[PDB]
Formats: sequence, structure tokens, C-alpha cells
Amino acid sequence: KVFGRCELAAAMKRHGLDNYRGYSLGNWVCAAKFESNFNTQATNRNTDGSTDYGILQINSRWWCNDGRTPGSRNLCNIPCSALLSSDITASVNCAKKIVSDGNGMNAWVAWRNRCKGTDVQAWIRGCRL
Repeated sequence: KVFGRCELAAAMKRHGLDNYRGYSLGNWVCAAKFESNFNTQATNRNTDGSTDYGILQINSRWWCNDGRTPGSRNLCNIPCSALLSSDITASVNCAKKIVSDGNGMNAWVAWRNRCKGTDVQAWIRGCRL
């Protein structure tokens, strides 16, 4: 399903992402906007054969199992399909592991290229949170 901007901000906050590892809610909303356009069902195949899943485009190379990414891991211990649910719990929980991995939100290349350093608070502006 496709979240509204404020609807996703609220859901992310409810699931504990606001200021998680020091990243304000606007960072998370901005990342989701450019990764998936707020669509939980978003998938994209990578050149190496791995696939990115869900609102935060989490990659099967490391984080989830899709049964078709040779040599990969499943560090979030979930089927990649869980990342496509209308319920964002699995995506949020896995994102918390990813952002704790060492490079912070730079793990999301779209965040680094389109969100990092910008006025990310604009993404939650006007939202009842």
C-alpha cells in the first residue's frame, strides 16, 4: 500500500524510528520517499541479482531471504516478502539493524544522494505527530 507523507511519518514514529540512532523522523520519511515513493510493495532488481524490497528498499544481499540471491545473508531473519506488507513493522525493525551497522543512513544510497544535508524537517512539516 501507498502511504501518505504524514501517515508514514506517524507510523514511523509509532514504531520508534523518530531519532533512532540520532536520525530525525524527516530523514526516514525523505529516505522512504526516494526509495519507494511511500509504496510498501516496491521492488527493484539490482545488477548483481539481489533485490530491494519495500518502503526502504532493503536489499536481499544482506538483510532478508528471497531464495534467489546466491551467497547472500538474511541478517534481519525475515522473508523479503515481509518487507512488502501494509504493516511496516518488519521494514522498521530491519532498518534499525541496518542503520546500526556502522555507516548510519549512508547505507541508503538515495538518502546519501537526495536527503543527507537537506532540510529534511520539511518532510514532516504540518503533520500531527
